[PDB]
Amino acid sequence: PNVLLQNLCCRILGKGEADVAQQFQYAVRVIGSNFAPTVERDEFLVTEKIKKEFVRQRREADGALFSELHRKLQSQGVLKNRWSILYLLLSLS
Amino acid sequence: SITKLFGDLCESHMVSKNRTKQTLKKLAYDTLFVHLFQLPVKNKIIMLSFNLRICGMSSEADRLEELVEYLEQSNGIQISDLHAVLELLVELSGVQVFEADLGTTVAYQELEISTTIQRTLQIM
Amino acid sequence: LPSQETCLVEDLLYILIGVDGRYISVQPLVGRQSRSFSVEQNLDSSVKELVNRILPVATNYSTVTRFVEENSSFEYGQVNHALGAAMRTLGKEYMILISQLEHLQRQGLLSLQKLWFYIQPTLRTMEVLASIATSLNKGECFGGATLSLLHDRTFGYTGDSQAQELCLYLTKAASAPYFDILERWIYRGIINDPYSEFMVEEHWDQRYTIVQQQIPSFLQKVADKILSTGKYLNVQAYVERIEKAYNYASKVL
Amino acid sequence: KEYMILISQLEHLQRQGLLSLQKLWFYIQPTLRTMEVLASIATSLNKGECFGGATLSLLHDRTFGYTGDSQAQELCLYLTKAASAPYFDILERWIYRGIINDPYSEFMVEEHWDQRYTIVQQQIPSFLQKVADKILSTGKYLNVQAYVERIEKAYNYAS
Amino acid sequence: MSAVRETMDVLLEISRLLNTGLDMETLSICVRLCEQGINPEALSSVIKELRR
Amino acid sequence: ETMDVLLEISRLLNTGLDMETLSICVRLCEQGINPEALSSVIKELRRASDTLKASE
Amino acid sequence: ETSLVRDLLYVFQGIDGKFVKMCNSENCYKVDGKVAVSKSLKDITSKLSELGWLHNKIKKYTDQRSLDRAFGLVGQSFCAALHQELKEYYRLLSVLHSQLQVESSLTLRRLLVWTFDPKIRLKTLAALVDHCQGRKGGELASAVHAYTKTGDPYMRSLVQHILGLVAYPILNFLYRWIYDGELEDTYHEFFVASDPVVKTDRLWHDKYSLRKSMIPSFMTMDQSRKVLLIGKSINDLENAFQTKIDAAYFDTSK
Amino acid sequence: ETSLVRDLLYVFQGIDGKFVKMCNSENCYKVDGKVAVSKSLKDITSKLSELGWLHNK
Repeated sequence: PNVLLQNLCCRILGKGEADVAQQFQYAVRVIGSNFAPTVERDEFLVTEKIKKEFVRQRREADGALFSELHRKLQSQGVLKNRWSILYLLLSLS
Repeated sequence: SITKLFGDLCESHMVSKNRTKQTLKKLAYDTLFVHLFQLPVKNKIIMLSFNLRICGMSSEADRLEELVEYLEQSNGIQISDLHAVLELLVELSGVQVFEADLGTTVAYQELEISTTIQRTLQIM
Repeated sequence: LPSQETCLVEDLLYILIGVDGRYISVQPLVGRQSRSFSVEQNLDSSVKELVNRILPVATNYSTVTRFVEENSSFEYGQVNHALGAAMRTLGKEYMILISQLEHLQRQGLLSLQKLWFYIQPTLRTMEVLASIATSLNKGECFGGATLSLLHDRTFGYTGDSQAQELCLYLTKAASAPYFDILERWIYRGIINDPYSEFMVEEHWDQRYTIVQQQIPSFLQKVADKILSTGKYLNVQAYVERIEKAYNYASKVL
Repeated sequence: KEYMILISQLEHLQRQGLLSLQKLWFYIQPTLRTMEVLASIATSLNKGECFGGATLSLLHDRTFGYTGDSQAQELCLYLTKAASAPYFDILERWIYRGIINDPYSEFMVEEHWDQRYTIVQQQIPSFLQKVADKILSTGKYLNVQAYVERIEKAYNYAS
Repeated sequence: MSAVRETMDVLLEISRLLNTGLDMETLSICVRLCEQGINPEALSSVIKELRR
Repeated sequence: ETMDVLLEISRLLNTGLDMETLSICVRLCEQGINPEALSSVIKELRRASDTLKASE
Repeated sequence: ETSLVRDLLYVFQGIDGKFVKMCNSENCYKVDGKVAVSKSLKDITSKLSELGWLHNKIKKYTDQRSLDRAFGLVGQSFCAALHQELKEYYRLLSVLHSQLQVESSLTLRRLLVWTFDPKIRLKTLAALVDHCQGRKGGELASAVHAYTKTGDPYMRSLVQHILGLVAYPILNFLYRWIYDGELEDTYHEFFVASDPVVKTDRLWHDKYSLRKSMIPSFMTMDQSRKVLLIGKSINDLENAFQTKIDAAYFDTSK
Repeated sequence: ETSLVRDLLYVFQGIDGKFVKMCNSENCYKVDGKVAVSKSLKDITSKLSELGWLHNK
């Protein structure tokens, strides 16, 4: 936890330590007081939000393509907690 | 003086006798020598404060950060390696809201009554 | 004998909630808010005396809890309301104590003696509030008459540390409504009180003259400071929040 | 207290078949040596008429007399230092600070510069009479094993 | 090890389509936070600030 | 000022320091004794100190 | 056996038990009315109100305590400290009860030794309430200091605690009166009576007359009279409190 | 017995549970059925009745 989140500041900001310190403070505060998910767990709802996003933008081909990509992610059987990963990538589109 | 301050340090943890003061001074010097032979504080402190926050001591995480900031805007009146002092403290670190607090208070007294009894049970 | 104590922990628990017990009967017989508790018969006087010393505890509970529900039921919009809020939050930790000791009664092991120990902390907290509430029924205090009563108790209960805590909290939490009714009187010269939450009597320099019954928690000399604030507005360190109003009074003159 | 817990240690055992006449007498034996010397100590203090330093002077003669037997030696060592830990503190503020008060005549020097520096013989010292003078006169100029060096290093400070 | 490489490739493809502007390094960190049971809502907010 | 302030921080971090000892440690830092060494030194001295107390 | 252990526990916990203590009206031991009678009875009875007299004496003081204050502020502050050491006393009874019922150990000699450390404690706290009929400190303050003047570090600890809490109105009244000359006593929580000689346009005369009659042992007659002079000018440790009032005399002067 | 504990959850949700209840001037009525439980939990469940009467306001 403590290390990974600091790593996040460091790669984005492109600065080492004692440069990212204040930013660290915001990040720590904001992650810690809301640590655990505040939504009911459900892979399907997040997926649907990603495909509607494709349709709304009229990128139909990519919306179908996406469906193939999510099955590939799921199939490998390595990453669990998948909804949160997907969720994040959708919020930042 | 460093040689004196190490004897004040051993003597402070006890607040025959004379022999013991020297035995314990020798240990302080020794550890220092062994240790020699073989990230900024500010960040280390935030990381301790993260660990408080997830445990639901939001008020305390603010308070630890506020105070650490306060010292940095002053320069201390008898401090002068404030980073190292804070650093030493770091290395030595470590409804239903009201029923959680009460439940702990009651459960801690419950633990005590039982430890005195078992101890008396042990002498017999 | 050890088993005869056991249904009297359970019986006692409904008495602390306030409801009717199973061998301890609940009785109003006093015009004050307190309720009398009588234990019925026993065939062992050992348990008779044990039950009796726990009964002065729900006595001091029932004083304060009845008082605040008489205030919400028959409505008040007063500073004595905000006192009744202040006593209500101390009543929150009390009724959750009744549940924690009722949790260990399903994992039963509780004596009447082992159990008394935990009752002894919360006897302190309720005895102080009960003695503020009984003095307010005889007084029939409203407004500033309640604020100064409470000031009288911060003097007397300093030297028992744990009694100071409660009476300080009531005076501060009752002042924080009262001195805000002051700042809204600095900002707009006309106030509406739903009964009386402030001294000023409402119907030249404007007649904002006061009854000699309602004043701050302090004596009259700091009162004098805010009386001349409104005469001029027509033109500790908690009494220097009165000083910032009167300093603003010289500049508006 | 440490006697009576040994009494409880045997009562636990006495609700089983074990202890009989001389089963207990091995518990009675370190304690016998312990209490017989404390009692021959207590006869002489009370009925001797001994209070203040005069008591210390008796306990001092016990350390001498009880070198034979290690268990005997450990008790009067422990009693003679447990009897001095109030009485040393009163002399310490006299030789360190320069304040004394005696309400029961706790130390030898009883006030009343032209205040007196009495060395009394109802509180005769455990230590030499000569080295008690050195206590006395540290306090003279502050008043308006190695426990004798504590006074001498007090004494060089004052004069 | 190999499945862990293949899986990251899938995720990079999920990233390109949505225009996140997360690199191979930024995505891998995000995943790791995500796997420890952090709320994505909070996580997205922090990221936006870090790009400022 | 700084010392009252530090004594609160020490307590929030639950470290094991009282006011008297902290004061001695501060003078050690200013004499250029490494934090890592000084933390080592506190731990060893305490362990021995407590072992001696249980014997008394 | 075990019944007569139960019977003595209640005397510690309160007053009487299964049989009442009183032949006449006095609290000396208890009636012979036990189910088992031996000649070991004569000592289980003398080990049943050995400290029972001394429990109910403090508990009954605390029963009478219920003023919002009147005839001395200090008197009832003393009685609060005694309600706290009562409190601790009850925890040593809850471990007896915990061994004497289902949640040897039913022996009555084990608990004797476990009340025997408390037999030097709660007994001299009963000696201290009979020594303090004072109600303005400096009889109470002169009491708790006088039991650190006799030996025994098991009663030296109990009375050195109290000294700091009898003291707690006396120094809280003090500090305010060095600095401003604030007054917040009606019953007098200090050793100097508050305005006995009404304020008039002064020559720098006494507006306070001191009682030499009650004085702390952490002050004196001449130190009492000094601090009255600090009060005019604005208009634990047992000899180190008299030092720092003289540095208040020195701070108002310069 | 434990059925009675369930029955009150539904007085918050509605006005009515397992037993037929009604609101008059104030308060969801209580039947605790057969005697087999203490005459003193019905008082507990009266404090809780005003919240079913207050829900329906």
